[PDB]
Amino acid sequence: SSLDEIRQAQRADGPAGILAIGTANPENHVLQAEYPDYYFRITNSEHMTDLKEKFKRICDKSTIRKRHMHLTEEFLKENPHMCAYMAPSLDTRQDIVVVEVPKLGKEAAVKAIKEWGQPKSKITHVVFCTTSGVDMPGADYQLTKLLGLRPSVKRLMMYQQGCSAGATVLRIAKDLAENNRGARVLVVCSEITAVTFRGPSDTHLDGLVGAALFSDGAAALIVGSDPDTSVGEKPIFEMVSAAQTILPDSDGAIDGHLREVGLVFHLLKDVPGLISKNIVKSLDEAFKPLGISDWNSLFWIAHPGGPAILDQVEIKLGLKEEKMRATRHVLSEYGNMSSASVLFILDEMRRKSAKDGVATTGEGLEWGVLFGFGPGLTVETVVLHSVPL
Amino acid sequence: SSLDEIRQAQRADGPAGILAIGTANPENHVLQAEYPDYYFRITNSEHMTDLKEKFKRICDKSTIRKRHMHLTEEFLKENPHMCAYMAPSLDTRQDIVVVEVPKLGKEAAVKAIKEWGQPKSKITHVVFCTTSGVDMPGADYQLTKLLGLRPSVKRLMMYQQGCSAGATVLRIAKDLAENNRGARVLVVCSEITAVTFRGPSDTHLDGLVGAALFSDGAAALIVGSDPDTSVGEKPIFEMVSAAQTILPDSDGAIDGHLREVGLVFHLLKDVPGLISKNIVKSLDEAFKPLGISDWNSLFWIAHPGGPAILDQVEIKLGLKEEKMRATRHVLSEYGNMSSASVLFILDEMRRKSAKDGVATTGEGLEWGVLFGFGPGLTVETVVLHSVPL
Repeated sequence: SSLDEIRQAQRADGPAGILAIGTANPENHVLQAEYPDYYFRITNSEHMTDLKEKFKRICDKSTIRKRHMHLTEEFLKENPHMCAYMAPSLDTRQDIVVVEVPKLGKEAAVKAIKEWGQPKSKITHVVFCTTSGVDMPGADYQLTKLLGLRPSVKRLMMYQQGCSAGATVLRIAKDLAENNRGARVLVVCSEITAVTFRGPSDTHLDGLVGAALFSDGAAALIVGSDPDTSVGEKPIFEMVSAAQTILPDSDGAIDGHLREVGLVFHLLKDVPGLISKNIVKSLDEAFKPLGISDWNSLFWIAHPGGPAILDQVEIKLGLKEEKMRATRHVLSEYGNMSSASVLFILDEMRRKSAKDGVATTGEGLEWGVLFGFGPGLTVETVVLHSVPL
Repeated sequence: SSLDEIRQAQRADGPAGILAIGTANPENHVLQAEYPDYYFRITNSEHMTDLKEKFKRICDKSTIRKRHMHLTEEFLKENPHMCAYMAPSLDTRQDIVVVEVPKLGKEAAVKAIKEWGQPKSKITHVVFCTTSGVDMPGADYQLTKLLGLRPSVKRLMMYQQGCSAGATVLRIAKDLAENNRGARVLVVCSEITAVTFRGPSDTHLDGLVGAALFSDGAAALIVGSDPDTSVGEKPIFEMVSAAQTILPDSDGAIDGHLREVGLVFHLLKDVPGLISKNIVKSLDEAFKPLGISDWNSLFWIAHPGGPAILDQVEIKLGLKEEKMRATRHVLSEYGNMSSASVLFILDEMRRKSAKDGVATTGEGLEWGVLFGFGPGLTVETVVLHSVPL
C-alpha cells in the first residue's frame, strides 16, 4: 500500500553479477606486421617515405599482433574520400556504422544470451554503448528489433562514450540490476573504426597512434542480481562498487571531435604518466574500506589504451608481470577496441582461469579491479569479486 | 562483511524524490505570430509563396506564443550557410552547441542547486541529456568543470536522445538515487536548435514542423532518496515507477539523422494516432497495480511534441480540459524544447499549485503520470506521487 512497501518489494536483494559474456569481431582482420605497407598503399600515401617509417616504428611498439576491421580494401577502393586525410566523409561513415554497429553487437549478444541459457523475453533492460556513429532511433532500438526482445525493454543509449565506457556500462548495469527485482540487463559495447579511419599526415601525428591501435569488436553481458541457480544462472564475477574521477592537471589530455571529416582525436599531455601518477588514489578509495592495500593480491583488468599506460602502471605499482597478462593478451590479439576491450579481458580471464584449473574465475584470487581510461582524463574503477570454480 | 551486507549498507532506503527544479532559456526569443515572416526573410526564401503559406498555417495551429532561440538574426546574417536549405554546416553547428548546451545547462543547474540549498560538493552524480551536438569529453564533463563539482562525481552522458528523454533522465536518476546511500543526482536536460535550423524547402515538408515547433531551453533537477528535513530538503514529487515501450506498427515514425548538413528529421505514419491508440496500454501497465483506472484522477505531464498529440490523447481518454493545462502552457510560452519540456511542465505544475493554494504539488491530487514521446516510436511512462502543500 505505502510507497515504502512498494520500494522494498520493487528492488533486488544482492550484488549485480555478470551472468554471461559473449564477444564478436568482424571476420576481416589485418596482421600488424603487414599494416604499415597496407595502410600507406590504400591511402595513396606511399610517397610519404619518412612518415611511413615513423608509422612502422609505432606499429612495432604497439605490441599488437592482429586487429579486426570492418573496413575492407575492396570497400575503401570505392570510397577515396574516406582514404584521404581530411575529406568530407561523415555521411559515408555514418551510413556504415549505423548499420554495422548494432549488427556486430547482435552477434555478441546472441552468444551471451545462449551462455546465459534463459529466454530472451526475460531481458528487462538494454544498455548499448558505442563511440562509432549516432542516429535516431539509436543502436539500442536496432538491437532490440534485431534480437526480437520485448517491446517494453528499458533502454539506455550511450553514444560517443570513448575508452572508459566498458567500465561505465558496468556501473550503469550495476544500478539497474540492483534496484529492480528480477531485472536482467543486456549490455552491449560495439565499436567500429570506420568513423576514425583516414589517410596519414605529418600535420596529424596523433592520428598515427590511433591508426596503429584502434580496432573493431563487440562484447555483450547479461547482468543481474539474485541469480536463480535452479534454472542454471551462475555469476562469473560480482560487482561490489563502481567509481569515476577526473584526474588533476589533465584538462585537455584527450579530445575527440565529430566533424564533417569524421571523428578526429587530439592528444596532449602525458596520458600514461597522468594515469600512473594518480591511479593509487583510486585503488585506495576503492579498497581501503575492504581492508586491502596489496595491489598484487588483486586480479587486474585495465583498459589497453596502449602499451605505455600498462607498462607505466606496472612499474609504478610494482605489479608482478602476471597481473597485466590478460589485458596484454587482448591488446595483442585484438588491439584497442575502445569500450569493448575490458569486457574481452574479463572473458579471457575467466576462460583461462577455467583452463588452468585455478580456484576462482579471477585467476584463483578473491578480489579484483577493473579500470576504464578515457577523455577527461577520466578513470573509472570497478571492484569485482571472483566466483569459485 | 559479506557482499550482501556491503550491498545493504551501500544502498538508500526510500523512493527517489525531485528535491529541486531550475530552468533557463536563451534571452533571445521570437514571437510565433512573427516567425513565418522572419524565418522566410532571413533564409532569403520569402519568394516561396506557397511554401510560406504552408508554414504560416502550421504556426497558426501550433498553439505556440513564444520560443527562445540562441540563434540570432545577426549571427545568421554572418553565417549564411546555416540559412541555406542543405549546405555543409555540421562543423559550425557543433562549434556553437558544444559550448552553448553546457553553458545553458549550468544556468539551470545553478538555480536548482540554490533552491535545493545544500553545498554543491554534496552532488555525487551528474546526468546530462541533450539532442544538440556531441563531443569528447562530453557536456557532462564541461558542466562538472563549469560548476566546480567534485572531480569524483559519477557521470552519465546521454547524447542524441530526443523528445522522450526528459522521462529517460527521471528513469536514470531514480535508479542512481535509490541504489546509492547519500546519492544526490544533478540532472540536466539542455537543448539548442542550432543543430536543426536551416532554410525551408518544398522538398522537405517534414522540416516545416520542426521549424515551427522546436525551441531552446534547459532544465535541472536535484534527485535523491532519504531526504534530510533537518537541513531543509523536501521532495516536490516522488517517483514510483518508470517504464518504456516501443509502439506496434510504428517503425520509422520519427527518424533523425546527424549529417554533414546537421540534424535532419524524417516523419512517417500518424504519430498522434499511434500514441492515442496505444497509450491506455501504458496507463494500464503503470496503474493497474495501484488500483487506479480513472485517468482524470491523475495529474498529467505529457511531452508537448505538438498540439495534435495532446488533442487526440485528450479525446481518446476523455480527459477534462484542465488536465493538459500545465503541458499546454509550457508549449505556448516556450515551444517544444525536446527533452527539457516535461521538466519545465513539472515546474509549472508545482508552482501553479502553490500559487493557487491547492492540497498537493500535483494540482491537489495524489497520483500522476509523466509521458515522454520520441523516435521508436518510444513512449516512456513515469508514475509520480505528489507531496502535500
